Amino acid sequence: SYDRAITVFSPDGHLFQVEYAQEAVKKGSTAVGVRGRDIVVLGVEKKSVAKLQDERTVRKICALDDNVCMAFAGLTADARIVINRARVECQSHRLTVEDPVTVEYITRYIASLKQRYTQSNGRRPFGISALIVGFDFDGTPRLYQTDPSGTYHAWKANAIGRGAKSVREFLEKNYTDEAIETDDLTIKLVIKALLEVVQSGGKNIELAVMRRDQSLKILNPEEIEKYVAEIEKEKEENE
Amino acid sequence: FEALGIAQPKGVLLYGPPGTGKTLLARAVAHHTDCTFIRVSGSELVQKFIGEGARMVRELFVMAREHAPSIIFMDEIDSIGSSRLEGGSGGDSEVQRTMLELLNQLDGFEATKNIKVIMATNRIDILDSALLRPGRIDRKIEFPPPNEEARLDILKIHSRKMNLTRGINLRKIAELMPGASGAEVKGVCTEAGMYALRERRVHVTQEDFEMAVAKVMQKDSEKNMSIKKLWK
Amino acid sequence: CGKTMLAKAVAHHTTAAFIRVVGSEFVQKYLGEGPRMVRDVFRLAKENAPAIIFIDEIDAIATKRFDAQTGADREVQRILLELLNQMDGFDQNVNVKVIMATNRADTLDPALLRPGRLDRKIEFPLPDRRQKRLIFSTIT
Amino acid sequence: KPIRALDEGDIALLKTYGQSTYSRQIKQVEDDIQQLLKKINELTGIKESDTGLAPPALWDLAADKQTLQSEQPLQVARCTKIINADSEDPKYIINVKQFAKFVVDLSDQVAPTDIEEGMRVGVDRNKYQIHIPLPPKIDPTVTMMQVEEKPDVTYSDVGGCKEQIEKLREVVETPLLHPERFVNLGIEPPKGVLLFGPPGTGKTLCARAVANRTDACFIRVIGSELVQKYVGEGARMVRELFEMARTKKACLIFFDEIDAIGGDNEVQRTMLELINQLDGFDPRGNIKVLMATNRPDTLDPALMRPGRLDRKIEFSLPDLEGRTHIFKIHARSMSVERDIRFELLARLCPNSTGAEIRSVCTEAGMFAIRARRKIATEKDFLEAVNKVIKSTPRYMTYN
Amino acid sequence: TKGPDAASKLPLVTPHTQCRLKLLKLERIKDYLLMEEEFIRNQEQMKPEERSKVDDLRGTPMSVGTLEEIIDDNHAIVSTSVGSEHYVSILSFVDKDLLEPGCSVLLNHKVHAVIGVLMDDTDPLVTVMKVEKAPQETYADIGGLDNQIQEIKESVELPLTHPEYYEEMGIKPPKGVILYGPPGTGKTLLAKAVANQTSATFLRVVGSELIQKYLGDGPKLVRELFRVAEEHAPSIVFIDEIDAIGTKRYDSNSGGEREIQRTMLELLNQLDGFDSRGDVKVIMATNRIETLDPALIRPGRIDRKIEFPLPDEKTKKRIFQIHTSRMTLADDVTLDDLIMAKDDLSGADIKAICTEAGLMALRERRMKVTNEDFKKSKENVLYKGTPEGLYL
Amino acid sequence: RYDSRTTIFSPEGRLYQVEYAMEAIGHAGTCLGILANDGVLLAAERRNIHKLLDEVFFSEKIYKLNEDMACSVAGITSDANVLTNELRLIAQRYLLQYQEPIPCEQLVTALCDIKQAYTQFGGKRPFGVSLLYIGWDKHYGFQLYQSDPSGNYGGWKATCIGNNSAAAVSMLKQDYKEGEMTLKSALALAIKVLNKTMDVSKLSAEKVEIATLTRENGKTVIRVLKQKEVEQLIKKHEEEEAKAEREK
Amino acid sequence: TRSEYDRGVNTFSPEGRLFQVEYAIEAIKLGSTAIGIQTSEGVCLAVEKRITSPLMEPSSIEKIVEIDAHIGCAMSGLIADAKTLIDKARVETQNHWFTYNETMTVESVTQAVSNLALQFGEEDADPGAMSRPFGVALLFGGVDEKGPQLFHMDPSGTFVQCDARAIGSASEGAQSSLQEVYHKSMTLKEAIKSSLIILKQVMEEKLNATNIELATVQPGQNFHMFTKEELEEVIKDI
Ligand SMILES: Nc1ncnc2c1ncn2[C@@H]1O[C@H](COP(=O)(O)OP(=O)(O)OP(=O)(O)O)[C@@H](O)[C@H]1O
Ligand SMILES: Nc1ncnc2c1ncn2[C@@H]1O[C@H](COP(=O)(O)OP(=O)(O)OP(=O)(O)O)[C@@H](O)[C@H]1O
Ligand SMILES: Nc1ncnc2c1ncn2[C@@H]1O[C@H](COP(=O)(O)OP(=O)(O)O)[C@@H](O)[C@H]1O
Ligand SMILES: Nc1ncnc2c1ncn2[C@@H]1O[C@H](COP(=O)(O)OP(=O)(O)O)[C@@H](O)[C@H]1O
Ligand SMILES: [Mg+2]
Ligand SMILES: [Mg+2]
Ligand SMILES: [Mg+2]
Repeated sequence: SYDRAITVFSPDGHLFQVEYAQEAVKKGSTAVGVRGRDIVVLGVEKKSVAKLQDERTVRKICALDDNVCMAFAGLTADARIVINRARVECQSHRLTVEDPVTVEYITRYIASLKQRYTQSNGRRPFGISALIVGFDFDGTPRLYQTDPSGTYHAWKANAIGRGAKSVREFLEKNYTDEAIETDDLTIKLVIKALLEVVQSGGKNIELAVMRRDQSLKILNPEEIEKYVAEIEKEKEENE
Repeated sequence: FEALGIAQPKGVLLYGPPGTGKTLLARAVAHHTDCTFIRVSGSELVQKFIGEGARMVRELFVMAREHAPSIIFMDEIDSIGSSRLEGGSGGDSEVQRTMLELLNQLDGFEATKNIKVIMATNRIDILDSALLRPGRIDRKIEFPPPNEEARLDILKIHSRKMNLTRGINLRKIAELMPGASGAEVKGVCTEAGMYALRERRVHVTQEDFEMAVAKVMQKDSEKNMSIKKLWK
Repeated sequence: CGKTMLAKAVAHHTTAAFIRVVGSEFVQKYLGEGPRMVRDVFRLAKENAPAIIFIDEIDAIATKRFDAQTGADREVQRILLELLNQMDGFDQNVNVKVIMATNRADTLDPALLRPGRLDRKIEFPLPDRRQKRLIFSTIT
Repeated sequence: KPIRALDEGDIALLKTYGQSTYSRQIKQVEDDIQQLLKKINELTGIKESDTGLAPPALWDLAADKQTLQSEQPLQVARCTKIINADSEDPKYIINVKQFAKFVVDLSDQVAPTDIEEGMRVGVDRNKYQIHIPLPPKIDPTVTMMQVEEKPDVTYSDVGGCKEQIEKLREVVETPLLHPERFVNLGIEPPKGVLLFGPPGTGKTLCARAVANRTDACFIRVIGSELVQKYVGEGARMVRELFEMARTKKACLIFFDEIDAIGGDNEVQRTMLELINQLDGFDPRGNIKVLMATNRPDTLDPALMRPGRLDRKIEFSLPDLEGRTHIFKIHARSMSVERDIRFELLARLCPNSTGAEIRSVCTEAGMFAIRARRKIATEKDFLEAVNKVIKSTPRYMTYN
Repeated sequence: TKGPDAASKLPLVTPHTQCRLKLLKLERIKDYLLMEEEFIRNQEQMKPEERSKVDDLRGTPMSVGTLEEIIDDNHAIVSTSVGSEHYVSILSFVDKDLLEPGCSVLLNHKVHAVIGVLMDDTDPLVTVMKVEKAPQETYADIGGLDNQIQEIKESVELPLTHPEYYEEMGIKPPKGVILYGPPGTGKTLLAKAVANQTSATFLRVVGSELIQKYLGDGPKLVRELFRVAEEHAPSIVFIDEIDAIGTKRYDSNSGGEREIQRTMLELLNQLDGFDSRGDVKVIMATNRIETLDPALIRPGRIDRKIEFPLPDEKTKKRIFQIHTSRMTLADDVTLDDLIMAKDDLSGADIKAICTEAGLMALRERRMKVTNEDFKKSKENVLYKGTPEGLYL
Repeated sequence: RYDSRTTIFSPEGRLYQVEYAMEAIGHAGTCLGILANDGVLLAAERRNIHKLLDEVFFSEKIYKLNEDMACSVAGITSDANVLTNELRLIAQRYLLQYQEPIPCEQLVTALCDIKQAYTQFGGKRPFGVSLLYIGWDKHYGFQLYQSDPSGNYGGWKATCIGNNSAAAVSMLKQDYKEGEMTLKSALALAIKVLNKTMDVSKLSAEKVEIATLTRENGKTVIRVLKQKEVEQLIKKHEEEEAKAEREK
Repeated sequence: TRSEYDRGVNTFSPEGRLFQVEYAIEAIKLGSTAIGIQTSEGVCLAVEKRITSPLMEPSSIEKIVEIDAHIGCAMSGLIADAKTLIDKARVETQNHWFTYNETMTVESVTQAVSNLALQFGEEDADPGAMSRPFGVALLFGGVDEKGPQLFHMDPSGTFVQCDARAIGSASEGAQSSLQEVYHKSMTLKEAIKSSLIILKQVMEEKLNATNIELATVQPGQNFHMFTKEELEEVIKDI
């Protein structure tokens, strides 16, 4: 029919292969990114390793450059490929223009790459969705979401993967101007958004934070328990 | 069950590879129960006359209810209840009607009481989801091929009536049957007995069991080595 | 290679009640009549003296079970399942030996090819050397 | 860890141990409740049926005894081939329902003239001779044959099928209203049209609208009726309805769901009888037939042959203007605001049939009821069209 | 017509916690039952020509037939149950105004003249198809499905109760409603809840029950069922497993398939027969909605289509609260790890999980279900996707 | 249906050709590797030794890639050879470019990128081969990685792929004491796993293929267990099992 | 049986219709309404945002983009396909400014953009290009030597001079309204009022600041996209 062909329009004008690739992201794992006044955070749901998998190489949050980071959801191999291409392009852009790559440019490159991978037969679309975060060299908080279709959008705080709709509604009901006044408030917001779907807390949660140009350090497993303890303390404080 | 606050489980499915003990377990539970056991082994509810299968299901359940707490054994349930096929034309529809009547009897508007039911099949994966659904079938029991200890137990059960010779090591025979169903173990016992019979003796030796294992478990392998070496 | 002839010879040299059926005969036009015929033939063998059931061309109905997607395939698999449950089902049979001959054993359902249903799968290979001499002598 | 079967001691302890002191009393009382309810249902019973005995003012008991003794009971049968009676072979094949078929003579009461093939013959029980023909006397106010004289729907009510309504206007009005024009153009008036289109398009409604405009009575016949129990004498059904239409003034015959009839022994009798009532009946009559089904091909090939049903009107799913007109028509009968953007709703439901539109309006009414509001709002219509129609993908890649 | 003969509906005892108040309420109900039985028995004890001659005229036995036509006031066309039909007379004492095509006339054994009419004929099948004891399940026993319950109450309850809104808005009441979804979602439970709370006659039907062996028995059974529903108005007809007969219409070759198609065309015709303003509604449930005929679900026949999705997280926890509301759980049981696990748990699956956890507790000689018991139970009852590693 | 060329997406989002490449590994010979405190090993099953195989070979399942690299193969033989040749090529290319032995992560990612490219585009069947890379580096000492036909990979300390791999890995995780296994304990565990996962009451040394990587005195040595060595190991295990059963 | 001619763009129907191109045409009806009007004082472009979530940053949704200071654009269709079309339009405008050192007319802009389009059925796609028709409709407006000029581009590559054209999910209704509400000497202010009136009449949601992006081009000023305050001023009158 009209489904098994990437470059064939359906009678109702749908490229159903592109939509199927988009839906393949929903089978991934939840990843929410929030941008604040001075911080941008990347909260993802970490799959619990059974007994032997090395968490060091199950990387879900990866840094394209010193000024940009991103979290994906939907296909690990396609994600790895697009990550390598994104860092190669970041280095090439810094070679061509000598200034660090803005979040908009790298997001546009990723979107264009995925698009050019979904415009011809014999090229399966990249079945991942990316949440580009980082600061431009002028110091502005920008967050971007790239779709498997090859399009990108600017979000203040978006979620991808499975259960992304629920986290989206949570952020709609809880994203306020004062909620990003301090870094700890943004951390509380993103942790609450994650616990909306991954209710166990503690483990199964990975956070990466970006202040103004510090070469982000992913929150190591020594204060994530501390941060969730503060979250629980506040949770019993208001109730 | 009442004080626990739970609802009584109703049906169990006995699935597994053929010759593992499903029908044997049903026979045993029929032997050792005070309930009025019922054998409604599959394809007996498939009648030529239209709508007779559903009527037979209704009469079967009304009779099971009329008697004491009863047990219904649907052997080879794969036959009538497999999967509802889309549309008609060449698709089966009357057997689907009988199956749907059985489903509604099992867990429908009426909520039958004390009508515990047992079903068996070799292909659970092809059974319909509306039949495998819990509340209609709880505790889907799997009958895996016996391990070495269980194979030894089956050998000792089926060799109880034989005249074994002093020095028989049934443990070695059990170790000689990797991944062998219980039916194949019984067949091994029978073939060892026949090897004894052919020489017009009454006792059975270890060599007899060894050749019986070789004969019963004999199977066709991949003769072409080239095909077999496709995979590393 | 002598299968049906051996069945004929068995029927000759038997004191049993011999019931001869062919596999395709079981498959009926009306729904549920094939399994009914299987039930009746096995019940006739049971209620009679020690009896023998010979089902020539068993693989006409006893092919390996698969995910049947139409009514006819479902009915044929129902016939096979009724055969299985009649041979080694809940109510065991006494003094009812069943002989079935086929050309393609490998296509038979594994549930049919297990001890307790088919205790012996006897191969009838093409005659070799001595067997060819014996056949030539007994035919000439 | 092997499971251990619950020992009798464990069974005894688990039963009592932690339990309500009242639990025994509760269980006993509940069981007694069930037993008492069963006892009440046992001791009420025997509700008197009181069969249909009229008051004794109407019982002429002697007369009923005499009619029991005298009046013979006649089984009802369906007649068949006349076997060339012509006073030399006064015999007919009659099929006595499920009992059997027979070949029987007449009765002194009946005459050959009123007995032919196909009507209900009352045969006796000894010799099975036909003793009284029983015409079905159908005239069915208990079922279909709408027989509506002037349908309430009008020319304004039908919306969107402007091309369709114009083609219908031509065929069933220009001969009907201006016969002289067809006469002086040297052409037989259009014998009929087959109104084919997807179901729910409204072809029936458009036909009833022109019927109301023609002031000619609208007759709607279903097919499933004479597929189901009222089969057989359907030939006499159409015979009597065509006859009363001849007695009636200018008419408009309309067959909907006729696909069931067209798609066959008694059914074949029905269409050869309508062949006799269309070809045999002069094509100049004012009983114009309006054929209508979704299937354009399932109709029997001998039906649309020239000298019979002559054209075909192809109804199609309403367009944007059609959809908004249907929306306004259906919302007129509803308590809604005066600023509902019906063009918006028509846009939001592309490729939507008229039945889908009426269902959308009904769902909007239900949504308004849900919030306990006497007036339906535009948001209710939006939610209704979101529910009925469509039974992120279109918002994130398209824009 | 006689009004709705609803179910028995014994009053519900609210505590259910095995306390004194439960004892008080149950003893009160028992007291009222005892004073009812006393009255019925004592009034049975206390206090004790033309009819006999008309019985003589009727004779013995008297056959039962269905009236189909009435030629004159003294002749009609009755049909015996066998299928044969006769031109018979009507005797004077038969009350004429009750004669209506489709009734149950009483026929003399010899010369089958109409000697009476039977107001209640309902055959054993349609009689058992009528609910007498309301199911104990209630809307309180349904977790989640707030939208589904709301829609069903708008469909089969709001017209039954104060309906002035429906004609105030000018829209018709929804004639018939169909429930669909994956097996075990609550389709039958939601019908039990409706029957428990209804005030109208509830007619449970298996769908496959309507099909009958003898020719013409299927459509006759459907016709009798809906005739009872109308005559029992207001009434609700719950045809569970409609896909038993609701499959795609296809050209029939065998006689049995022709009879099946005849039965469904009769059901569709009689669904069309009554007006939506009538107080008889139909409720149908199925798992294979896609395999239904796209004419039974026409907007002019069954407008509503209530979807039953697999319960979400909050609905899952509501169902768990409902089914563990009678357990003696410990303080350690979180019940949140189970509803966490992204699975396809349904209401039936949750109930089975609770039952299996109880059985694990029994297996440990304890009556207080713990978190470990629930943990093992969830794995035990869940049977049988994407390879692990592809989708992160 | 959506079971055409690999560059297709099921409506639910599944890559069915990739899924079939996944499930195809269950037909391959069973191979496993375990990470010990001071060594790593690869244990593989010789599924096809009928009577007359020359055994002119160093290892069929285990393939050495670099002076610090070794891996075991499980899949189609042709794709196996192609992937091993590409592994050697990329390892030596990294050595030439950087004058340093290639890290395990980098080489595994290179091969997995190649494999993904074979399922990302081109209308080419994905490599139906799953790998178990063994190696050492200064970055993370001893590492074990399990590849995947889909182009994924993972760092493991104990992993079995092939037939009966699910049961083998389940019991292995049930019987793995992380951080406290030497080479001898790892070898005994591997022998026990191969015993429980293969269809033989007493597995022979011929059906078993074991290679051990150990870093000692500045250099990493990759050696396959000689026939005498593997026979001694299996006999030590069978007497240990005899002691266990007589004690029970 | 239209299905055999459905698959692929290089297949002719028995009626000679390019069915895949027709489907690309209909794929415009899935884009938000865009309205452009031609006036003597300039051209105005109004669009519908269709904001999915209040959290979304409005500036990311680019219904109206700048090809050059003298020309404006409005879009309806796939975001990706448009993005490529817009990049090609800007690149060709800069190519003209490089080679001829002049401001290229909007007619030539739409000519070049259509040249990039209608290339799906061509063999020059070997290095890499679109094998399917572009599924985005383009609304080009600006001022050139012929005064202000508005052009609408068809996914098949057809362009036409339109005094007032509406594209998107509601092309039919908005076009029908513009048919009777358009007048030749209509001033720019009353043109913008008319455009906002049509958008309000045709929008699914109510009219506010975040539901519409407004652009205008007049001979004096360059391309101007209406800022927030200008949007409030122009929306308080309506
Ligand atoms: N665990 C066991 N112990 C003893 N005997 C066994 C065991 N399992 C199977 N058998 C024997 O194997 C034979 C096969 O019959 P059984 O009822 O066990 O088959 P089944 O598992 O129901 O197979 P099928 O699916 O073909 O019905 C019987 O004679 C039974 O006694
Ligand atoms: N929302 C719910 N809340 C509580 N219990 C529920 C819910 N849904 C289902 N259940 C439980 O599931 C059991 C079976 O559900 P039910 O009989 O309604 O299924 P169904 O959807 O009609 O299934 P089928 O169509 O497969 O026959 C009920 O007895 C009830 O205990
Ligand atoms: N062992 C044998 N001795 C003599 N004749 C044989 C022998 N085997 C086969 N034949 C000849 O071949 C025929 C056997 O055919 P049959 O056994 O029916 O084949 P199938 O194996 O298909 O049943 C007999 O008619 C006989 O003449
Ligand atoms: N053009 C139309 N104008 C108004 N109502 C319509 C139109 N088309 C269909 N309907 C609605 O459809 C319903 C009945 O459709 P119907 O005429 O039975 O469909 P069919 O075309 O199958 O005969 C009526 O309620 C009617 O209001
Ligand atoms: Mg069995
Ligand atoms: Mg033969
Ligand atoms: Mg149900």
